[PDB]
Amino acid sequence: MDREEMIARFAKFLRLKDLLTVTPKRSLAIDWAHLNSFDPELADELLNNPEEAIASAEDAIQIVLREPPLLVEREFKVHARFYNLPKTLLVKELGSEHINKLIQVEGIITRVSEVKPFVEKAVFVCRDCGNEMVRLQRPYENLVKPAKCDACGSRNIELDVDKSRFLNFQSFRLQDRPESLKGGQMPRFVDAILLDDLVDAALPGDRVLVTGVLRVILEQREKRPIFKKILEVNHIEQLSKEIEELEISPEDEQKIRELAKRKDIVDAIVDSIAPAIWGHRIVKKGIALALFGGVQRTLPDGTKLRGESHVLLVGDPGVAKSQLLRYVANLAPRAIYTSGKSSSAAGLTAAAVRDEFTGSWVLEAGVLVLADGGFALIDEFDKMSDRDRSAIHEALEQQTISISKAGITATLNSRTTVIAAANPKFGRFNRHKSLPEQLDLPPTLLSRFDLIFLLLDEPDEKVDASIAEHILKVRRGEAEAVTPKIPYDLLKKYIAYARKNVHPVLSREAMEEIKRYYVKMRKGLRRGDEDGVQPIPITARQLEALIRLSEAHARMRLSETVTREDARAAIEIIEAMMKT
Amino acid sequence: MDREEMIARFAKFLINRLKDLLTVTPKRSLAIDWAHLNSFDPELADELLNNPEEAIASAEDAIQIVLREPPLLVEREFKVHARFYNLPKTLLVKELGSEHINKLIQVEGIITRVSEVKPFVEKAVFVCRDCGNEMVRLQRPYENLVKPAKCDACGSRNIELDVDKSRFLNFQSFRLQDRPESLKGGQMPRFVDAILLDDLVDAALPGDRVLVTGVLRVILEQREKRPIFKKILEVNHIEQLSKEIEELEISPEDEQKIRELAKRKDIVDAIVDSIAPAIWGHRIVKKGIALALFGGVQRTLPDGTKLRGESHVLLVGDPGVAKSQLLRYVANLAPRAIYTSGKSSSAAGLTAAAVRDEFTGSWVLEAGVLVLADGGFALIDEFDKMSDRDRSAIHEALEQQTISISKAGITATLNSRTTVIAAANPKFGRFNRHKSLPEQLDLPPTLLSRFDLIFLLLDEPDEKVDASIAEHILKVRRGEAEAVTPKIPYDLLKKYIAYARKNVHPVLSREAMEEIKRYYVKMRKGLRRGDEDGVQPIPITARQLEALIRLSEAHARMRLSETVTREDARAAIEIIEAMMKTIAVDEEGNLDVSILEVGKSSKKINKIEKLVDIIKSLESEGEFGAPEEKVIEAAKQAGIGTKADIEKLLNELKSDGRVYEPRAGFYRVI
Repeated sequence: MDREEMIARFAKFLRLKDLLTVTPKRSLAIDWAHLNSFDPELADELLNNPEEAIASAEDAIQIVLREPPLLVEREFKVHARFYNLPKTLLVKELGSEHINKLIQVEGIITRVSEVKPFVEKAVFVCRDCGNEMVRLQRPYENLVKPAKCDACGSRNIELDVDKSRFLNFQSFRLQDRPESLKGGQMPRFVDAILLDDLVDAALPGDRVLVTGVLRVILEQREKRPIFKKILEVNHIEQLSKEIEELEISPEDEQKIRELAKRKDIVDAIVDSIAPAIWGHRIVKKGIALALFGGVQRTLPDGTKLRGESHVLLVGDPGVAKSQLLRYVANLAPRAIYTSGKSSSAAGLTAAAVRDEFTGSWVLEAGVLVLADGGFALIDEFDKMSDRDRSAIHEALEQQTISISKAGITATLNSRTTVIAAANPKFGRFNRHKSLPEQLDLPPTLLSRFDLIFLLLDEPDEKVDASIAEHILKVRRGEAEAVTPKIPYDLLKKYIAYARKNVHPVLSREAMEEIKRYYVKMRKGLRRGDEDGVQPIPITARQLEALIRLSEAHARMRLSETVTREDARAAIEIIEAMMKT
Repeated sequence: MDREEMIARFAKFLINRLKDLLTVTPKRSLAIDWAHLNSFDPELADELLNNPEEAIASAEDAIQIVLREPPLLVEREFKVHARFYNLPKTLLVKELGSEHINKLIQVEGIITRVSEVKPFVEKAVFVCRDCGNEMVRLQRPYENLVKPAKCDACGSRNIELDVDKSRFLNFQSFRLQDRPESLKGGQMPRFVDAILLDDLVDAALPGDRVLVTGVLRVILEQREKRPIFKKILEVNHIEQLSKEIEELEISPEDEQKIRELAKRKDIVDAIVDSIAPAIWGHRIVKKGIALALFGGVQRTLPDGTKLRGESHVLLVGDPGVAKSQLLRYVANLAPRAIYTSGKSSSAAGLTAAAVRDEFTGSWVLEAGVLVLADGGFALIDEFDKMSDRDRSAIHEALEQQTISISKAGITATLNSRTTVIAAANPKFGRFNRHKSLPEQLDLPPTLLSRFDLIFLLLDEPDEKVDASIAEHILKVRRGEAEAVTPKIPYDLLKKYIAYARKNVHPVLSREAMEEIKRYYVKMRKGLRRGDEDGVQPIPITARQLEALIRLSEAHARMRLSETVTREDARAAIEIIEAMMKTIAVDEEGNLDVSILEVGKSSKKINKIEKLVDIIKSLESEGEFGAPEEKVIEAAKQAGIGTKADIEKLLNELKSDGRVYEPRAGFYRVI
């Protein structure tokens, strides 16, 4: 417990190879498993007494930096970071028992603050006498002012910024991942604070594995409710992909046996949606190709390929905007239900907020930024925010949201295949009017969507009958109309596993079938469709929507190669987006 | 009392109760019972109720003395729930008084507010740097700034607190209100704020009935001052038994209800008994509200699939003196109902919202009438009168069965499952058949299509047929059977609703499903036509087909759970056909007026008016482009509308935001 000898016990341990390559850097990542082999009581003292043990670990770096084998320039700016800990907490695992204890909480960053300076050493001088007082203010403490002078006792003791040392400060809200943790309970957020060497280490909207010490802030008058769970961050690093992705290792032998059946294409379509719908089969294929997205390969020399197929499901509010966005959100991973109009200031994209405890322009990440690899099935896309409309074009052509706001100039990567759907602005639209003019969406925005399906309550005889027969039998509870072929938990593991391992590559026979379709759609039908200023039916951007659906149909097969019949399945669904 | 007297008595009785608590050290509680302690010593059970301040603390030390013995020296389970789960008397919020202060009592009710889990500062030590005086000052939850002015050794003023030396426990503030199920008519519910502590916080959210037990404390009253009205109930034992105290009830009249249900006209007898016989003039309109008192079948399915069976009846365009307001007081016979208007006189409103509290500075989440009345009904006297913030959450509360409150930052998403039988007065003094339901109401058109049944009552204008039947059944009704003639009582009919909603679960047959499928497909072709440059209006939408099965499942609940529901499916579709004969019947069964503010012919004529406006919107023939005098001649010649009809559509485009007007005589498209 004595810190005069604790630096000597740390000298036997000092993680030594990491210090030689990070001696220009300002942080030393020390693994606790290396410390657990040397002394298990010392590694347990990090979690029990985190205030003084890290300070002795900060001291012991400077001892081996001034050692006769390892003498360097004396650098007191050495952060004693500890990445690994033998316990990882949960959404609501933070409590009063972990106050002043080194804990590890995983989550996502929802809100962040701007780059602000903090008064670490708060030098206070007086106006009447001039007492050169010094007081080190902690970053985990509330903003405090000294009452009287130590010499005469006056109210003129103020903080001068010339003789006061500063330290880089940033605060971020650690609202953890809502992946049905703690039984699907309401997520609780614990705001953290970043240090000088840990500032700008992570953007709002990434999966982060961050440790820290939970401390309290006096805020109110009552002793029980004056507490702010502020996590003094010791080390921040990205979350590993193994905890992020789903464990499909019990579901590995079932999905390979599904490739033995020749009906694997039709199996992952009627089970991706509920069987109680019994309608929009070509749109059921469109939502199935949207989940199994194309390959997100990186083109060389600084470029990227879009492997996301955004399906526009706009149409009549009677059939569309009804249960098509809810069954997919429970099946697809990282899918968050969001409406176009919301009480949140962010909404769809990442909209900045000016209100803080400091007052700087904070950045609140939207649902498209919190869905890295997810599916933001946006409902009511017509009544979107006007501030979100300036950044919704960049999120669908680059999967990035550049906010360019005050204090935060870094972009926010979306990486979210959105399935948007909207009411018409006029109501009860038809094909007699043009499609992108009669909606709230601009015509340049509807070209970003790869598939535009139309849904309407048609008065046809069999279409009214097939809904009337199927909605009545699903109320009675027959298994032929309710139970799908494959279980919903099996298909939910089939989506996350197919995107990780297998990747469709182009073949020679598959590209030849696209040559016969492209030249046929614009030999005379090009001149017939346009009037000189009218847009072209199929362009080079429309070809990117076709080869994405070609790899989407092969991802359901997981055969790793595309064929002529596989590309032919992508032909008829592209033609359905043009005709309807 | 003595110190070791209650410690030796509690250690003799309690052992097997501490052996199960030793297996789970993080629980640190025990499910004590009043009947178990009174069987060993009756004086020990009465001593804890009269003084729970220090007797329960010595009893918690008695469990620690059993854990610190020579044979059993396990240093676990220091804290224990000394408050027993079973109690001899269970007090209520309405029967609460000042005679039970500083004592152990059990309060039953529902939770309305819930604060965030924050750390509570307890046993705050204070050590100075210049003097170094070791002294601890106990701080309570209601106390504020409990610190000395100077040290006891040298009188130092720079005293610092030690967070590591002090104890930090969990804290949560909750408000317990009266339950609306046991609350009868003409009752004012009182609210009482409680405090949740470590190993008891985050027990229940707002919108559900939860039981509370513990010591009832009060704020400190200084000398020569006014009496402090602040009272805090320190809940210690965490138990959920308030649902079995109110909802779980034995019905001995179920054997007599089998004789009444075996006869004929049982559905018509319950409709005449649940409504006042003085209010007359509507039979099929009152039958829809009587069928809405019994719910349907709500079963779970895979992948989050569910179907609500709560039919919401909403009436708009009613008269000034309407019998539906008097029937709204008779609509409270259903269980778990709350008779409150749309203006809830609070910051939360009908839905759940975050309201600032003055007792606790932390942010809490309140619950409205749509959350606290889950599993029952919620009658609204003024459905049109509502806040704009409450209207943004009403579209998801009645559709997704959840309030989805996420503005507080915690994203609680309280459940909103209440069969709302509401009514809304019109904005004008009189109602007309020319105006639609969305134009004659302040609410949006999305809330009108969600209602399964929509009725509109109106009397006859001529006094030869109206006044000869109105005052004839009301003048002789004074002191006679014409005002009230219930064959069964209101409390007897409410007892049969609990046995049918919880135990009875009917299902329709294939012949009953064929009656609803053929009738929906026959009317779809009777009103089908071809719309020029537009879409034809559908007679019955697919969302309305799910409400036709909800009216069939409600009538099957009173049919003694018959498998062949063909007898009740005919009256269920006929009740929806009577609502569709007047409402959503603009062009020919046009359901576009229910799903949207503009109808099918109202949007086709506006699209025909757009052809006469966008053809010259850029060419400024008059004061601006598309002049109103030129567009009226273009619309009258093309058959869009007359001069008075285009003037009603010119101002409708300015209100909806389609076409504005810079000056008089010129209307430009926005």
